[PDB]
Amino acid sequence: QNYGINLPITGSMDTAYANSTQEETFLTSTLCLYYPTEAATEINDNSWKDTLSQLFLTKGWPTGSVYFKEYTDIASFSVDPQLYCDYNVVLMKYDATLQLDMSELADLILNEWLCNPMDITLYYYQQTDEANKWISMGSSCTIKVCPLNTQTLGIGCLTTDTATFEEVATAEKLVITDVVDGVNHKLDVTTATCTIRNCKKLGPRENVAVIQVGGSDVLDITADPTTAPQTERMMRINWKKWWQVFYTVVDYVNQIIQAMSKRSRSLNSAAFYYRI
Amino acid sequence: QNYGINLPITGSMDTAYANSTQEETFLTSTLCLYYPTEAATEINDNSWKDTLSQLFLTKGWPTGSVYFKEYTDIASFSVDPQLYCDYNVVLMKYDATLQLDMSELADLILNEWLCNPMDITLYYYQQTDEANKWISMGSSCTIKVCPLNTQTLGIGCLTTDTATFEEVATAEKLVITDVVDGVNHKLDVTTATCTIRNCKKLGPRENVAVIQVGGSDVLDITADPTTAPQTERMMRINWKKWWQVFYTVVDYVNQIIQAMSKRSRSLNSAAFYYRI
Amino acid sequence: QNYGINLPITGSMDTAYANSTQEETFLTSTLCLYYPTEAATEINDNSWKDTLSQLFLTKGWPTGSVYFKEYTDIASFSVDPQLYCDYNVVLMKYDATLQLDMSELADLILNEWLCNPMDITLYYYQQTDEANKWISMGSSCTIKVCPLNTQTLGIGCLTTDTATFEEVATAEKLVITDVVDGVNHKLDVTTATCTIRNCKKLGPRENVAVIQVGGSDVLDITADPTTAPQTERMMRINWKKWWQVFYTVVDYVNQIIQAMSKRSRSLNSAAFYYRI
Amino acid sequence: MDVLYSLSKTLKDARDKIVEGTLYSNVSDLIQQFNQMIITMNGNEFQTGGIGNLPIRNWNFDFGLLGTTLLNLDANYVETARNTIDYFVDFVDNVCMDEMVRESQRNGIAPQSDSLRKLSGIKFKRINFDNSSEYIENWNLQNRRQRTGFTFHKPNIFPYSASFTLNRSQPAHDNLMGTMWLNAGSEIQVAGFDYSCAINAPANIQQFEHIVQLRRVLTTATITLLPDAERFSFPRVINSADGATTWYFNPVILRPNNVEVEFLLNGQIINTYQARFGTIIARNFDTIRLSFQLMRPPNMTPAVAALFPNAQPFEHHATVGLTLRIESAVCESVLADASKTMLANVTSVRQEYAIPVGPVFPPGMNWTDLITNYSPSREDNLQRVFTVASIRSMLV
Ligand SMILES: *[C@@H]1O[C@H](CO)[C@@H](O)[C@H](O)[C@H]1NC(C)=O
Ligand SMILES: *[C@@H]1O[C@H](CO)[C@@H](O)[C@H](O)[C@H]1NC(C)=O
Ligand SMILES: *[C@@H]1O[C@H](CO)[C@@H](O)[C@H](O)[C@H]1NC(C)=O
Ligand SMILES: [Ca+2]
Ligand SMILES: [Ca+2]
Ligand SMILES: [Ca+2]
Ligand SMILES: [Ca+2]
Ligand SMILES: [Ca+2]
Ligand SMILES: [Ca+2]
Ligand SMILES: [Ca+2]
Ligand SMILES: [Ca+2]
Ligand SMILES: [Ca+2]
Ligand SMILES: [Ca+2]
Ligand SMILES: [Ca+2]
Ligand SMILES: [Ca+2]
Ligand SMILES: [Cl-]
Ligand SMILES: [Zn+2]
Repeated sequence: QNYGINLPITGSMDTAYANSTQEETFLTSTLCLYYPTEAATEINDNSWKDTLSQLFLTKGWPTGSVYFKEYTDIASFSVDPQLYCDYNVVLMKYDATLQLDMSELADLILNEWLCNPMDITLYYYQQTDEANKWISMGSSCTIKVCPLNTQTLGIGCLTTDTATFEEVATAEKLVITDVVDGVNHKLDVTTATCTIRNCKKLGPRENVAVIQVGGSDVLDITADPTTAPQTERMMRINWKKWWQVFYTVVDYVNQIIQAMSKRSRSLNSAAFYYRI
Repeated sequence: QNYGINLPITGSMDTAYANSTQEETFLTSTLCLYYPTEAATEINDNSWKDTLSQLFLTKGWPTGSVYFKEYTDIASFSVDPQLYCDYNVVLMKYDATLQLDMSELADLILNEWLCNPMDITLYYYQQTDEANKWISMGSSCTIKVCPLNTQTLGIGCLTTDTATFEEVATAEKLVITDVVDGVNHKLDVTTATCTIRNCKKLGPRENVAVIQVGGSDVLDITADPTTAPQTERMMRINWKKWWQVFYTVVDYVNQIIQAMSKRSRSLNSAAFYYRI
Repeated sequence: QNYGINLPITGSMDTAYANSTQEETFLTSTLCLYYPTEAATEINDNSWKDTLSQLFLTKGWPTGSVYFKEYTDIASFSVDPQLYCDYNVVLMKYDATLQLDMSELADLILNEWLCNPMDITLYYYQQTDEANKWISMGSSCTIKVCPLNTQTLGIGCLTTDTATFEEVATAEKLVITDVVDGVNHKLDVTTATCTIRNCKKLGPRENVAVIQVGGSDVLDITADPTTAPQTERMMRINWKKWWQVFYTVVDYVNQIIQAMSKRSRSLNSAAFYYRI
Repeated sequence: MDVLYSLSKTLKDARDKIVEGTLYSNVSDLIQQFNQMIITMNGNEFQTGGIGNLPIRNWNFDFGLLGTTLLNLDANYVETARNTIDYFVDFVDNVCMDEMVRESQRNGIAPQSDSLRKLSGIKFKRINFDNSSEYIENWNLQNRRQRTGFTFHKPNIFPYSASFTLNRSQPAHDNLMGTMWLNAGSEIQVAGFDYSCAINAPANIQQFEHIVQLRRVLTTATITLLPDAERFSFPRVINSADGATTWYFNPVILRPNNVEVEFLLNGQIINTYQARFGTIIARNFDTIRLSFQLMRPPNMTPAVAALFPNAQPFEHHATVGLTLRIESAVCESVLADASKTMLANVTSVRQEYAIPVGPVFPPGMNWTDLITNYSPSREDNLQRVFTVASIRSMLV
């Protein structure tokens, strides 16, 4: 495939449509439903996974295809999220106090990322392009940035005295930092508690859809202030009970998968591609 | 004259636009305004209805054609609201805690529903297609559902023990239940307290507009997660004083009515289709 | 540019060989060396990493491109090893008592495995084809399997009694289970201690080479009894001093890298095939 | 062919000029030619064939000569002439139809029907006179290895093809770069689309190229070139190359940049037009090379900047189009065109009599297949049948 990636593909605009491949897609794929712990707590049933699997089977998914992964909350799930199967549907409970954290998690799991290690103890770092960010995650991230000049002298911050650096995060389980491009920055990070990587946004992630439970349209998966795209994979629903949410997810699974594309799944479940 | 038969219409271009019919409609149609009680409490005037009627008369509506209907809150208004005017405008106050109830009310009044009776004690029920929902209304609806399998046996529930059922509504005054299609469900509902009906969404209801007073775009009048359509009949206004709200409503009644159309289901062309 | 589509390549003879790309690859790529702790213990020097970096720099690798990752022993290294460099060379000490564990580690890192989750509590599992195996990893994996018949009844085992199951692993930190294909197995695994996954062997992993230090040819990276392929990525060296081992590795890094290829999956072309 | 054309021409002249009351001096030479034709054809038995549903017809010629002693033609003379002319015209029409429905893999240029083979004998060569029609003129030139010329208004030179090529694509078909084109009869509507609007392209420019290889060389061609392809300027839902899925096209049209139309002959650039639109002349060419560019506008008003973000999703897709229309041309070979009726006549005759598919032409005389594989044998057969059809159209 690779040697012919840089080759044209020609198609006639009168080629008959193939039959629906949705049945074959379900019979050969695997679905993961990521829900918060409060969902299973409020459902208060131990066999609900079996019921949901049977309902999915009624909807065409063979038994064994659908998987259910639990996460405590948005913050914990953001610590190196793992996307396991072909189709990942993430139910994210909305909280008006965690808009930026929801935005960061959606940005991380709805886009492809190519990350490299950042030895902040040794080297200064730059964000070369608008697609370049610094993604840091772990138990607690606290990132302090000191912009430098051509002579390495910090601007509004002494290089030695970290206390005069500029705070961009505090005790974050995940943060995507965006500094001015072309300026070398000295970084102070709680490396013992969390890891920071220099990442590049390759493009969208088709196998991951995020359903925001309750709330309003608040996700901003792009750092650009002028753009706040609402892609087809960013759903939003209103809720009073979680059984209704899960029935809505099952009943409209065809529509949800339609909003997602195949071949986007990676061998590894990691949220980014790491190069060291 | 030919009722019950769909005859194609074969108009042409260059027929020339007719004059504005807005004045004639205002002369021959009635307008109902639905507002919460707190609106009248804040206005605190015993002649405000008469003044609004006069102001509407400045806009073309004959005196006695505009009606002012009052409701306590959203929950009370969601108790089988009857909208009988030619044009209905519902001033609905926003509440972050009642997002789903707001959405359900809007879905119930902004759309046409063909509803048939449900006897949960006698029959099991399934939702045939994506337009089929279960709408329950009354003093307090508590719906518990037991999905069944092809062996008419409960899935994660016992058909004889309603405690094992799955709760989708609690103390609701209006709830729209969407379950997985093609599955028979046993239903336990507080029939003495409220009534449930099997309802098919025929399409939009054009004579009803909803003006959300304050808040953000939170309404979702479609059960599809992938779709959250904001039709032209859903207005949103930021507010501090109800007098300003009513002055805005009267001053843009032209625009409000333009966003609406005469109820198709309640005119002679709908004779022997469902009503009138 | 055309990702996800396999375009044929139609090269010709007499196109003339290009110059050696070895120097460019060494300049632009990174090399990870994985060695056991006892290697560093026997070397007993605090600058040996720097000396090896310099010696590699004599062979063309820029300084800071060769990394030295350490692992305690094979069992600890078999706990989801993450090999992230462009080229990975694993110095694996031979132990006559750990032949199968060595084989399993090599099979896991010398091959590509597309893994999807397994929920033994919820579903029964079968291995569809000869490329499907069950890979379990963690602190301690104890897997017991109950084959089922077409009547979903255990064969030589009771689905309700796990003591009658058949043990295929015990206290393993990595194990690859091959069961009879086309048979549903109930599984009892120490899910709290280790995780299991349904993994399909896609093919070779080319950026990982394994140098067996001492011993004989005992590796078997294929479950087929009839095949025991010794690929060019499986070196064997007789040793007495670890310094000699590392000098041999650095002096023949040309040969070692020639035996390897850039990971076909981890490059831009594989975009929308599995990664990147 | 020349004898059949001469028969048709003599009959047409007789129908047009032998009219009541006309001076005999208006028709003296015509009457001599007509009488020579009668003398040559008298006593000869002809058969038009039973191929397909075309009926077998037998033709016998025993006619008296037209008179000469009148000064002005009267009713009797005109009726006698009309009777003879009607029989001869029916014969010529049937011979033309018989020849039109026939094809030979080898001697496609040589006559195929028995009647036309008999007319190619020496005894009929005396019937031959003025060969002035364009088709018979080119036929005679082609019998002598001379440069032929057929003038076509809107020649049907491009086989139908509504195709697209993607240079950048993904399974999701949301960041695409490629070209769409329709090559209709005399039309080339091409459009290069970039979904990213050349945000990441070097120099903020995306190059698009379209090559149309004509199956025959066109000369003295007039071409209208316009800077927009209206056919690919509205939203479309388009099948993928394999047909396994559909993708969404939502073009926003930008002015094509660095427009260069090259007209090439045998790989050599004969004509070149840069940034030219309207009427242009391509004097001799067999290949068209349209190169254009989508240039990202460096200065954008807020709405334009809103259309084109710096990254995905791309909801508005930049498109630059060209339209090429050959109004007139000259070709050494026969072609269908918007003005003549030769292809229509041959196809109509073949369809009316249920002529089974032969070894030369495609089934149903489909023009797209015929021009896609316009081989020398097909060229010979097609010129033969088109010349016969032109001869027949003189009378029918
Ligand atoms: C597609 O559907 C058609 C119509 O039902 C059926 O005849 C055909 O076999 C199906 N499969 C393929 C590969 O076309
Ligand atoms: C329509 O409006 C025009 C101009 O507003 C007016 O002159 C005319 O009388 C009205 N009625 C008709 C039937 O045209
Ligand atoms: C390739 O190698 C040859 C001989 O080693 C050298 O002369 C030449 O410059 C190199 N580069 C290219 C592009 O041929
Ligand atoms: Ca955060
Ligand atoms: Ca500072
Ligand atoms: Ca930046
Ligand atoms: Ca933004
Ligand atoms: Ca409610
Ligand atoms: Ca239950
Ligand atoms: Ca339903
Ligand atoms: Ca919705
Ligand atoms: Ca083992
Ligand atoms: Ca047993
Ligand atoms: Ca097996
Ligand atoms: Ca083997
Ligand atoms: Cl024309
Ligand atoms: Zn495609």
